[PDB]
Amino acid sequence: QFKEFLGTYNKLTETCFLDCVKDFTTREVKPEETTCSEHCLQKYLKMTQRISMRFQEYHIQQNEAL
Amino acid sequence: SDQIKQFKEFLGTYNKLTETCFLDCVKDFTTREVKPEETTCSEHCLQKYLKMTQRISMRFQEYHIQQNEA
Amino acid sequence: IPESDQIKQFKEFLGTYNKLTETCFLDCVKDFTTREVKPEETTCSEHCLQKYLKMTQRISMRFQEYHIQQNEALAAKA
Amino acid sequence: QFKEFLGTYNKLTETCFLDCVKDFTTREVKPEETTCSEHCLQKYLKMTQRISMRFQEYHIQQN
Amino acid sequence: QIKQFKEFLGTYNKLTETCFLDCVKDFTTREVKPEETTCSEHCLQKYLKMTQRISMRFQEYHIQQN
Amino acid sequence: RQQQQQQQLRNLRDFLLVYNRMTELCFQRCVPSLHHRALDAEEEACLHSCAGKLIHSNHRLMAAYVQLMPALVQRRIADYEAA
Amino acid sequence: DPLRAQQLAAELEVEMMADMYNRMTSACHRKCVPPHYKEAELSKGESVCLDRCVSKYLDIHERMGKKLTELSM
Amino acid sequence: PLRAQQLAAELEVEMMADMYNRMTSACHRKCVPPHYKEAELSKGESVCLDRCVSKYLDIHERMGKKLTELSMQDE
Amino acid sequence: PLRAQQLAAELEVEMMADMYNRMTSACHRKCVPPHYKEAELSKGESVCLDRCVSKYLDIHERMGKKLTELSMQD
Amino acid sequence: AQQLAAELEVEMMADMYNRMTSACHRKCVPPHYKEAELSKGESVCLDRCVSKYLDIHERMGKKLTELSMQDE
Amino acid sequence: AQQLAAELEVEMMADMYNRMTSACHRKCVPPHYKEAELSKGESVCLDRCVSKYLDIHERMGKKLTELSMQ
Amino acid sequence: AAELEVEMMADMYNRMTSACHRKCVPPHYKEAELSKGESVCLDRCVSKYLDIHERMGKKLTELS
Amino acid sequence: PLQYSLLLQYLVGDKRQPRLLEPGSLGGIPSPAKSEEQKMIEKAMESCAFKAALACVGGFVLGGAFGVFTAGGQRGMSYAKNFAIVGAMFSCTECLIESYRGTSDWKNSVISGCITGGAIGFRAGLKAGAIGCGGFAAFSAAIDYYL
Amino acid sequence: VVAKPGVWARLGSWARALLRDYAEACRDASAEARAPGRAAVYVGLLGGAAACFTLAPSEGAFEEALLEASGTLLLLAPATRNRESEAFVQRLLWLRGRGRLRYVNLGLCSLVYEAPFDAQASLYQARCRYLQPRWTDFPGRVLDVGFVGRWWVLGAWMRDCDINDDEFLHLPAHLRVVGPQQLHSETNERLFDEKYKPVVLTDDQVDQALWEEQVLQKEKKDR
Amino acid sequence: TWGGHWLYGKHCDNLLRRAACQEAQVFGNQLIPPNAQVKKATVFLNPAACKGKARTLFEKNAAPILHLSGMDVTIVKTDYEGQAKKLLELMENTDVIIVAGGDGTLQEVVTGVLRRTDEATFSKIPIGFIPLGETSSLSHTLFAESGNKVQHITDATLAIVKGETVPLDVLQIKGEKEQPVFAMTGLRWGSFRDAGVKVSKYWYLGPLKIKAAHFFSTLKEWPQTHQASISYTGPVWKDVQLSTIELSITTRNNQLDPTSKEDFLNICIEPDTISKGDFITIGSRKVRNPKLHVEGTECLQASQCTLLIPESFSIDSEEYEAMPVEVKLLPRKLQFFCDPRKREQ
Ligand SMILES: CCCCCCCC/C=C\CCCCCCCC(=O)O[C@H](COC(=O)CCCCCCC/C=C/CCCCCCCC)COP(=O)(O)OCCN
Repeated sequence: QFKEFLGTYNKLTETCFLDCVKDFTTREVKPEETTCSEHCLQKYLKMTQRISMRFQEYHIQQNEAL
Repeated sequence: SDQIKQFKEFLGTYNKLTETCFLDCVKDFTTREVKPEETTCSEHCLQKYLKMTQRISMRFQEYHIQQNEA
Repeated sequence: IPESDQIKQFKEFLGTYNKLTETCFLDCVKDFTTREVKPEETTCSEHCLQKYLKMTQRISMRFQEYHIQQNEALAAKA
Repeated sequence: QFKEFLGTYNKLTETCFLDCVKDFTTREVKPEETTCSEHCLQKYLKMTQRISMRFQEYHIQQN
Repeated sequence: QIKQFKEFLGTYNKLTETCFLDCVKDFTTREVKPEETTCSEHCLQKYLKMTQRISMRFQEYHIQQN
Repeated sequence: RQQQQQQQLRNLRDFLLVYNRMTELCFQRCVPSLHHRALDAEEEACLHSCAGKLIHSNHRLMAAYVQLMPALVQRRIADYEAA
Repeated sequence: DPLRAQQLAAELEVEMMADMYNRMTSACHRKCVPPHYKEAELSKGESVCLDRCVSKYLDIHERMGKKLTELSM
Repeated sequence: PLRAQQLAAELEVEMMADMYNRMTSACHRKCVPPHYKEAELSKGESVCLDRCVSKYLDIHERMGKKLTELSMQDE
Repeated sequence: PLRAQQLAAELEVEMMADMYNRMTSACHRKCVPPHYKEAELSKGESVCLDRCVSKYLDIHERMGKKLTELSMQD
Repeated sequence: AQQLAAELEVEMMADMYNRMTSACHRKCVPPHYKEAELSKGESVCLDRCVSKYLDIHERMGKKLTELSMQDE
Repeated sequence: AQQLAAELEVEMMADMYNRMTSACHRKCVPPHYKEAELSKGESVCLDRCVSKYLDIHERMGKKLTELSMQ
Repeated sequence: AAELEVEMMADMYNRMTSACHRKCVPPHYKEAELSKGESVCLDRCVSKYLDIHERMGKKLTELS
Repeated sequence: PLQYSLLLQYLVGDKRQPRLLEPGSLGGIPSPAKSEEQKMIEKAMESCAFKAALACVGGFVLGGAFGVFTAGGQRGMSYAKNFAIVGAMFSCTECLIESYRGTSDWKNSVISGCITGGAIGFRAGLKAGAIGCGGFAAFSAAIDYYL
Repeated sequence: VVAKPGVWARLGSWARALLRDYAEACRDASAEARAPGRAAVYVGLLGGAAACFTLAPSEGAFEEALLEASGTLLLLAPATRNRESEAFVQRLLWLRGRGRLRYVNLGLCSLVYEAPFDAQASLYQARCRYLQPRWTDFPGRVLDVGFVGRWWVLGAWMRDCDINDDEFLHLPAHLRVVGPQQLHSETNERLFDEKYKPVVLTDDQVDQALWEEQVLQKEKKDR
Repeated sequence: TWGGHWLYGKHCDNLLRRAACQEAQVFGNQLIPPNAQVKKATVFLNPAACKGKARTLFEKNAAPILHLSGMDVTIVKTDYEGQAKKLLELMENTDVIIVAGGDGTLQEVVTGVLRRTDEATFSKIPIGFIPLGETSSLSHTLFAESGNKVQHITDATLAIVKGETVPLDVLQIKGEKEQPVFAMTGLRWGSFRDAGVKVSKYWYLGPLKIKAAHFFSTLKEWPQTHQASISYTGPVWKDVQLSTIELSITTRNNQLDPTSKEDFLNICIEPDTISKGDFITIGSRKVRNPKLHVEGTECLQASQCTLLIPESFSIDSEEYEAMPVEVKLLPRKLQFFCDPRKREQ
């Protein structure tokens, strides 16, 4: 669990950074970067939630067909 | 004598298979020969029905034993 | 003992008699507006009967032909 | 001696799936995607076999 | 020991692939060309400088942080 | 006694036959789609209805049949006597 | 000899009568108590057919008896 | 007496066989199509059969009970 | 395998009777609609049976072969 | 023994979960990141990616255990 | 067994470190290799990479712990 | 230690596998088996990969 | 040990031996004992060659009576032979159609009627059959309700 | 014998006349070909015959299609099943449990309508000619039609069974469009792969001047 | 232009049939226990009642509505009249009775019923009426006035299902020798009766028969007057001898529906001065509306009377041999079925 949590937390920083940084002349980030950081998070999380839901559904189904 | 009645049940279900697969997938009453496109149904229907019956019996015994313990 | 050999035939005749009455009744009778049996609803029954009998006859004839043919083939395989 | 096998299983599933199916219009796989899966399985297996052979071809000269 | 060897081996087998596919393009013969040997040398030096730089900056951050 | 035992045994037999037939029929026409593995209200209502209706039907038919049959068996034995 | 055989015939008659009762139930139900399944009590048109089907089935079970006693004399 | 219980058990067994031979045929016409293009049970069937059986027996017991009580209140 | 052949005789007569009944019912279901205007069988309904019997016995033998095959593969 | 098989299975399930996540994110979700909520078409594409991937996974596992004794 | 969690955490910190190294390498270390001389613009782009990645890392840790407790 | 080197070599093999997969064959998958133009893929991939691996371990042990 | 793979062979298999059965040992109603010389008689009576000949002679007599009625000769003979020809064609046609489809339904009659009408029209003129089909089809359709 | 030979000669003359008529018909067909309308007529007739040949039979086709769509719907979870489709199919299957379903095969089509009672019913409440449904209401009691091949309604309601638009109402209007470009996964792959691109450097001089001034500021603060 | 109206009428009649059958269905889908018993019925039908065009009319327009209403409806067919009388004498117990036809078969049935030697309980059996005849006398005081030909009969037979009831009075007239004879509306004796009788004989011309029956009956002789004596009584036995063209002894027509105090017969003695001219024009109307009287006639109220005629009259459109008779009223002796709207009145 904790491992899953930290792993997704590390993956998500990576993806969101790699996704929403297109200015590399400066030292500091503009608020748009914060807007991304806040949107990427919730979106990725809803995504992972739906995926886990469908996976658990399939799992109990396959466990119900023995 | 028990094995004998077992084989009798076997023959009974075999007649049942015959009739069922027949009624289900034998339609064109034009020629006197088994159409090649429906003599494969038979082959399928046979094992389909066998597996169906096995699954049914499995669930039936599972349920009856779930009851017997309680 | 030898009565059983014919008892079974008689009992099967009764069984098919009931099993056939049921069918002729299901197919012919369609008018429950009178406790009396209309004329159509009994000639239809007689026809159901005679047709079933003539069908069974043809069935047995063809089956016996098939069986003797297959048995001749088997005996010739020897 | 068995974990690597399931690793290859997962990896080749990922490869075949990612490289053929691109419609997502219907929930059920089309026959074309079944052909994809078959061909991808066969090709990846032949590739792995050849990889193993050419890799033992390194140990024959290294040992 | 091993607490510091894993990272070295990882660097090694990562630079292997990260440089094997930058300049090794022509596939007709069974031997490397000097354009690939010097290429790999530059890969080595540049990647090592890059990694040591990244580590130095990470430590600099951690210092300026606490 | 053994005669009465055989008779009550036969009665139990046809009773259970009716029970089986009733199960089969009420399930064949009060359970169209099985998507949930569990029985819901409307289907339980269909069951209550089918069962009560069928039992009442059977009572009525037994009454009428026991009214009539004696005449028919009497006709049967009379024709046999004539033969 | 014919006494014992006549007895067995009466036994078979009882069995036939039970079989016919069961088939009558089946048919007179399938034929005039159709599936609406909203009330457990019988309606009126039904309670009438249920009384007619019997007298209309027993006439056939007898006509057919005469006919088959003729043919399979 | 012994023969009585023997025959009672035999008859219960025969009735169980009847119910089995009715349940198989009822679930067949409700889960299995006549398609028979395949030759082995798919998922849809292997599920619908379990679900038909987990319902037919429920009905069986429910009707047994309601029927015995209805026949008792009748008389 | 001799007592086997005796048992075979017995089960053979029995199963043949059963199959005769099944075939009667099935050929009735398929080759004879419920009209019953006249007694004499129509022309088509007199050949449809000669076609049902054979299409049924061939089925029977095919199932027998396939079933022996599956059984030996226990 | 049993514990080893359990660890094997749970590990090979976590791996496929991660991989299916990566994929269905590769294929359905676009990288725009302007509204912190999913659309409908993509919330469908996700379910369909999962179903298809699982079907393929079972199918390939079967067709590959086939080639476990047939390759002997 | 909390020190076990702590060494897990430092392992995850190391994995994040390597991930970000690879990320910035792909981001602003073009695939030319014509000169092993690490360029100045890239020399500072690396600083920017690390700084921004760590800023986002801590912001996400904060916001996500807030989400979880929520 | 040496077993760690063994699993290291295993990971390196697993790595080169995908390293050459894309280089050799495109994502067409129209045919269910290798052509000849690609039958020379791997005897070249692995050869050059191992050459580079060794010549790189050389420069790595250099500083060691 | 029953060895199901072997009892099946003895029951259904080339290893089976000949069997001597009785007609009545199986089946509800024992088929009445029948002479082995009448079954071919019925086969001939039902075979639609006989029915086609019946239609031939019936249409012959019909055309004869029609020519007898219309005059009040020679035209009667032509009408008789023509009616006989068309009837012998129609009967055998519908018989073959039925024996093919196996079912007795109005489709057979309408098809045979359209066939005869189109054939006659084409013998006279192709454009004529295109309407003789529909004409005789409606005729043989209404004949069923008159039947 | 001479009379029989004469009759045979007359039959031969009639056969010759029939052959001449056939030749005239062939010439007329050639003239029609010289003048393509006849080709269009032949094409229309071939299409009609093809439709009649591959027409949808209820007994097998409808049973199979219904009993297969039911299976498809079983697997899905109650959270993802288009309510209307499930209801329509439960309807069609609650009738078929009874005998309410009827079927008819035309020459180019085939329908499936429902009756208010089964076919074995011999009541008078069902047989009365003055309670049966009116002619004009037949189309109002038809369910599924097979035009040429398979059934053209079952599929239509079974096309989007998985999607459930009930819980997608927490959204503005411009999130409900599900046009197909959003499912064919070709562009998304490109956009995802084009996330790691070597970034260009153009302002190195001014950027480094800013970094230098920044370290000078840091130095000033240290003092 | 002409056939279209015919088709439209057929359509509307089918519509009405369908609607009434729906209502009857509503009355038939009603629950009942199994031990309970159903309300039986017995139908007497004279096929040759209107013109022989009754069998079909009844089988079409009312039989359904009897079969849907949930009642064991046994149908009988009266070949001739004595058949009906004997049958009804040997009839068993039931719950209702129904009669399809003109007042003739109705009178025959009421005779067979109340003549029943041993039953004053049949007078409790609610009978029903169905006017298959072109014209009826009761229908005016028992049903809706009229719509089409079929709406009347439909509503009438539907009132039976409705399960209403109405007490009605009859009158018994005794032949000194012949068995008694009962009737609901009344008897008539004289010229107008002969006219109404002979109109059928003059079937060659439809327009003139409605008047020429009377016309030609005049050309035999105008003074078709006949005399007889009566001894009547009030609701003490005073006699009156008199000669007329026609005499009608009938029941009331208005106060049968509402409540009042008196229970009295109604009589109508006719003068004999009318001219042939006024005779034709008035008989032509009377044959279609026998309720009215010619003019200024005498209609005194009574309860019981007796007729002494010097050496053939009709009772509710049924011919009978004339003789001296004793006539008496039975008040509210029978129970019929009325539309509920009329019951409200
Ligand atoms: C525009 C005004 C002019 C009118 C012209 C006539 C048009 C006719 C169109 C059809 C009318 C609909 C009525 C159909 C018949 C109703 C009869 C009925 O009751 O239905 C079935 C009979 O079944 C049928 O045969 C159905 C009728 C199918 C009609 C087929 C005609 C084909 C015409 C297709 C029209 C499409 C229009 C498109 C034009 C295309 C041209 C390029 C009864 O079955 P039962 O066994 O009684 O079961 C009920 C138990 N309670």
